Amino acid sequence: EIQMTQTTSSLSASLGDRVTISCRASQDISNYLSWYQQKPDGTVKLLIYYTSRLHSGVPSRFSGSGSGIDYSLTINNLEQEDFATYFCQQGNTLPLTFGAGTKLELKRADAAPTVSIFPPSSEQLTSGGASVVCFLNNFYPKDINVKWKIDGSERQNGVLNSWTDQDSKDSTYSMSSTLTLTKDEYERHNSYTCEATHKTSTSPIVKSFNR
Amino acid sequence: ANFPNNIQIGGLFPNQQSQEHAAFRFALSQLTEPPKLLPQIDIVNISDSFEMTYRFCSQFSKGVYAIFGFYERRTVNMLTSFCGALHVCFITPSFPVDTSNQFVLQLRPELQEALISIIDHYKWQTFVYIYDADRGLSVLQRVLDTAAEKNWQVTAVNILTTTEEGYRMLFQDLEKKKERLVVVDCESERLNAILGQIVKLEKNGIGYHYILANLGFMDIDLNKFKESGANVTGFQLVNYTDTIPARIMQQWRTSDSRDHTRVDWKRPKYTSALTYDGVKVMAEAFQSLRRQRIDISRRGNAGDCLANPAVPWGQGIDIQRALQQVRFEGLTGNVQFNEKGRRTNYTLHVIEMKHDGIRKIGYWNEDDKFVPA
Amino acid sequence: NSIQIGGLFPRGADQEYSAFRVGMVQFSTSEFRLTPHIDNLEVANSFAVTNAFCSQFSRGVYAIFGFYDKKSVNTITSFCGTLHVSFITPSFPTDGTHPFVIQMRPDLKGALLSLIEYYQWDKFAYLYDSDRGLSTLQAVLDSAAEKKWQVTAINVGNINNDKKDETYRSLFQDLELKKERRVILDCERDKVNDIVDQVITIGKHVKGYHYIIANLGFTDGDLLKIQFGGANVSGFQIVDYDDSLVSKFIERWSTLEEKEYPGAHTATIKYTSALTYDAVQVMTEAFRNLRKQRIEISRRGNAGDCLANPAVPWGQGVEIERALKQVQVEGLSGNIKFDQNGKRINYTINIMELKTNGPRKIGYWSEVD
Amino acid sequence: LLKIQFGGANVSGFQIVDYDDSLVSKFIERWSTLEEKEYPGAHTATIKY
Amino acid sequence: QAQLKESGPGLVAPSQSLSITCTVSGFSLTNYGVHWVRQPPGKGLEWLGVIWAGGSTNYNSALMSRVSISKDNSKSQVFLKMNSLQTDDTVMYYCAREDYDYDWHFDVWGAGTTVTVSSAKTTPPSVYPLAPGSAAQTNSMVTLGCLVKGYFPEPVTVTWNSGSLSSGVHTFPAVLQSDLYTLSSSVTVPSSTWPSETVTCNVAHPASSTKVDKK
Ligand SMILES: *[C@@H]1O[C@H](CO)[C@@H](O[C@@H]2O[C@H](CO)[C@@H](O)[C@H](O)[C@H]2NC(C)=O)[C@H](O)[C@H]1NC(C)=O
Ligand SMILES: *[C@@H]1O[C@H](CO)[C@@H](O[C@@H]2O[C@H](CO)[C@@H](O)[C@H](O)[C@H]2NC(C)=O)[C@H](O)[C@H]1NC(C)=O
Ligand SMILES: *[C@@H]1O[C@H](CO)[C@@H](O[C@@H]2O[C@H](CO)[C@@H](O)[C@H](O)[C@H]2NC(C)=O)[C@H](O)[C@H]1NC(C)=O
Ligand SMILES: *[C@@H]1O[C@H](CO)[C@@H](O)[C@H](O)[C@H]1NC(C)=O
Ligand SMILES: *[C@@H]1O[C@H](CO)[C@@H](O)[C@H](O)[C@H]1NC(C)=O
Ligand SMILES: *[C@@H]1O[C@H](CO)[C@@H](O)[C@H](O)[C@H]1NC(C)=O
Repeated sequence: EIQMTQTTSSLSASLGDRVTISCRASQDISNYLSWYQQKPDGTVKLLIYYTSRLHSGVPSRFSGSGSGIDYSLTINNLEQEDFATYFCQQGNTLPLTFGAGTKLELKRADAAPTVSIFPPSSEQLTSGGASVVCFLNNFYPKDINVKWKIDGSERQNGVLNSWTDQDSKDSTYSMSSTLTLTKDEYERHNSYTCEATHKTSTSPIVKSFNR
Repeated sequence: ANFPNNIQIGGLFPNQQSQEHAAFRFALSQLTEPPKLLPQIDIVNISDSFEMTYRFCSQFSKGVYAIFGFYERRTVNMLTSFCGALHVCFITPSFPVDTSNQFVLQLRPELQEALISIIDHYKWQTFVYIYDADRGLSVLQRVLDTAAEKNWQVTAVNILTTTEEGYRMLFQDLEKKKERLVVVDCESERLNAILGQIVKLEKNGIGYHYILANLGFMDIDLNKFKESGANVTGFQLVNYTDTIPARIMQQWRTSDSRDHTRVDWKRPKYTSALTYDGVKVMAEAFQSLRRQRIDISRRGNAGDCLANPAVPWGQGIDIQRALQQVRFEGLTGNVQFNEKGRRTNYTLHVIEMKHDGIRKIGYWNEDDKFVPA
Repeated sequence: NSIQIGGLFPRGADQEYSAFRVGMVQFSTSEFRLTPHIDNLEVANSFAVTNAFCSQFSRGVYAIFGFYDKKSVNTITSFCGTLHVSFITPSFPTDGTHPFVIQMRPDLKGALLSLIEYYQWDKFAYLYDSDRGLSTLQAVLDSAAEKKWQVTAINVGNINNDKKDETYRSLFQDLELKKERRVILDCERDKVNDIVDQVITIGKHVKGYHYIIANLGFTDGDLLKIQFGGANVSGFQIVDYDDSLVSKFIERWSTLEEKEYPGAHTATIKYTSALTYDAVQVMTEAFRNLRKQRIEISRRGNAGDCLANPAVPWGQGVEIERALKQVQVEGLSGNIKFDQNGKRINYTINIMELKTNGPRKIGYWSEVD
Repeated sequence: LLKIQFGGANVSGFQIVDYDDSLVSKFIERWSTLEEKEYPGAHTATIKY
Repeated sequence: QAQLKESGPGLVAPSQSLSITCTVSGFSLTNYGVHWVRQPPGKGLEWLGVIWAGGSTNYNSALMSRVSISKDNSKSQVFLKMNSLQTDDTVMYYCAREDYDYDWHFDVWGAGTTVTVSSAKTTPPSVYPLAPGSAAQTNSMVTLGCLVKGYFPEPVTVTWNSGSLSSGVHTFPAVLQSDLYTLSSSVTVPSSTWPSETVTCNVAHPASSTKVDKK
């Protein structure tokens, strides 16, 4: 069927910048597309209808344009309430396929990731497991890499990474890495290290812990 | 290079071989002073608005500056709109409509007020107005307004929607009273068939008074009215023996004996005289544009007819003011346009015919409305 | 299946487009989905009509909905008869048998002649407007020539809005020369209100007079100002509010938000909006009959230019008109059935008269009866 | 009075401000030219009693 | 204004039924149509089906024999039934209204509820503390954490002292491992408040309704 797509997956912008969000289709949609905003809570509100008009209730800072298969939405000046995800939906032929959608992000200073390593608890070690934690908070941008080392040996099994969204106060990011192993596997090693690679420094910030 | 010598003139014509073709070509043949008007004519049906629109857009894309043609009831308002949009002047000898604009130059003068003057001269109360379905909508309007004002009894009769037994029944209704007053308003090519229907029924002729609302009363085939009681009064535009019109007559007689021309003569038409006078209007307008040293440039690199939005050809107001200020004495008498593009400051003669009596009652104008003789 | 159609709505038609939206939401089906390309352009300027027509043809549509003025009836009929594209319209009926023109408004002249022959008149005035052609005027003149009537026919549309106070006074002073008691008003929803207001201003609505509002939307004008006067007023209605489907539509119509739908928070509805709401149902039923007959007419948006020479037709559109003549449904105008030309047959028009408590139906009118 | 002028019923009444006087005309010539925002109910050709 | 919210069971077994109840408000569902659409994690949002205001209903071409729709216009609610659920049905579901503004547009949509289709059993979580280890006051703000491991199904509500501590709270999302939920919550308190003030994390698992307090 008709497949919609968007090249930009994550966009960065500041307060007051004219942000452009593009959208492409598999064929001619005859400008029968709508642009809708969805906040991080889950509430989805429509923003622009029929690719050129603005619905009653939306601000006049947004606008739309485009032709053929290429459409675009343009915001004149972003606000605090404009931090959401914009999605394009075409309704030419059933079944209607909606776009992938992009995620706008606030631009700030590229801060180094504050890394902190935590070993397993005594009750967890008595339970038979060991989950070494590595928390990297207050980082910018969201692009970062994590590496685990067990006495110098890099291990990729049992590592789980969980990222957080951009905070509404400092415009930063947080990430948590968990290395889960057995008790005999944790007792067989002495030093465990977690290395964080960011764009702020070419050398990865390492945090190690011995036994 | 203030003005090119070849000015493209688009043309719209309903037929292939008629008298108006030869009149138009002879009117372009007299052009010796620059610029020369190059004709680009199109033989098109004048009832289908698709073909009229396509020929209009083709002549506009080819690069003409003024279009001379004809129209019909199915094209009264479309050619007014396409000319009010692109600011392109259109000159026509066809039937004048009520609502128009400054870009439609209607060569044929108005007729309804002279009809009101003739009926006020004879002081009628009850009469039958037979109207053409193709043009009798603006004259019938003013006649019914005057009838409502002056307490008349008009019986309006259509031509197209009424069958021949309908004609039988309406004249059977007419033959029940003393005086029989009939005004007929239709074109002469229809009026020939209508009078051919009538002359098999007006064999008595006593009490039959007719007014044929037409500028071509001498062009009407009156040979069917021999030994008839028809007391017909009509209107005349062209006096073919008046000095400047008979000079034009002698000129096209001398052109009809030296080289060759198209389709023949001895039965004239007032539409051909309007064609000649309109081409003389266009010639005097381009000569006035030449002697005022106003250039007419072009950007016609296959110019689009339909766009969004409209692109007004900004030079058209100069051609419109040049065509508006044309004033002469041509084959239809005085030629002069008003501020709207209609005929004013002219003269229409009134001729009564009864028992081979070609009598002139008087004439009609606008300031001194109607005078007898 | 995605069916693309075109739309030509005039600038200022809010209630018609609102009823069009109500019809688009109400008459959606599973077999297909309409996609109208709406153009809000002028209706009298034929250049804009030709532009909107060629823009709808450039998108490659199967049908075109929209109004047409009396100055643009020939442009629509010629452009739709050459390219063989069906045109659905709630405007006035044409004079002739034009193919590919399906019309929603029924005839009015036959019902008016039946109403005059019921009231047994012999001398009256006919104040008309020249914005829907001159068909009714020619009909009443051809019937007055046969039935020996005294018709004082006067046009009123040529009077400007800047000096329409002394001209109307001179008009109704000229209408007292023959002591006229009977006036037929043939005007649209705007000029009827102005003529009624000038009649009330000059004081000609006492008992002894008689008026006929010659339209289909008799209750679309204001009737509260000529209700307590004493002059009885007749007229013609196409939307019977006593029906169950009409009542169920009004119960969902008057509760609509005025900001969301312009001109919708009223107890009544104009006749053009009801014919639009029925025409959406007619087009949906015809496309559903094509979905049920297994006829594939599918193409793309490559129909080309509207000014092709020679403009070759596509034959699958010839079935589409033959589709539309097969529609026989029940809508707000009652029964909807068509002829081979495109006119409406087997319909019902209520003859309304205005009483003290309000309007009241005294009978119905059809064409077989 | 524009709504019961073209009716036909003959209407009489009493007026205290004669607009044909010189002082009344000189007051109306300074009255109708007043700003409506500066003076409410002043931009009329007549005046209440 | 117009609002809508979808609700469901949260966790369901494989090849079972799934009834989603969507409550909308601010308008009337007797004159507009309804559409139901799903949203998978990391994939594109796909339309599931629609039902008209008159009574007609259609679905998508992939799973038309698995989706059904009904409506209650008195309570302005929509009931979407989905049977034959597979293991890839751990996604969100939302409902919306339809309108015509020269294009078929989805005017007011819903928040959407998450559904995880799995045959795993429900169990209470396990709360473990996470301190910095060393008591070296490097700054005035010290961070603590609570790890909720071994929960079924997602999600749980993790708060700090029944919502009294809200300064620097960084709750991270949960992950799945061996059909077990693992979540971590982080708080940032002052250096002088700890251990002078009791910081207790409360975890409420609504799948088993287990309330665990960890001081
Ligand atoms: C010019 O075009 C018009 C418009 O189609 C033609 O007039 C129609 O001809 C058909 C012939 O079957 C008649 O049935 C219609 O009644 C005519 N009138 C209309 C549609 O208004 C006309 O014949 C064409 N003339 C030429 C010379 O091609
Ligand atoms: C109106 O009609 C007259 C008819 O006599 C036209 O003829 C002009 O008449 C005036 C004075 O009689 C002459 O000076 C002109 O030379 C005549 N010809 C032209 C071409 O103007 C004339 O069209 C009109 N007269 C006026 C004064 O406008
Ligand atoms: C309604 O208007 C008509 C036209 O003026 C009138 O109808 C007359 O009513 C009387 C009483 O029933 C009849 O005897 C006449 O035959 C009617 N027709 C005429 C005079 O043409 C009357 O003025 C109004 N009222 C009614 C009740 O008809
Ligand atoms: C022609 O009509 C006029 C006007 O009615 C009349 O005076 C005249 O006598 C008629 N002609 C003849 C020859 O009777
Ligand atoms: C019309 O021509 C005739 C023939 O020469 C002439 O006697 C008559 O005076 C002319 N009339 C006018 C008004 O020129
Ligand atoms: C008119 O429609 C009604 C309603 O179905 C039907 O019963 C009747 O037979 C129809 N009459 C004609 C002449 O088609």
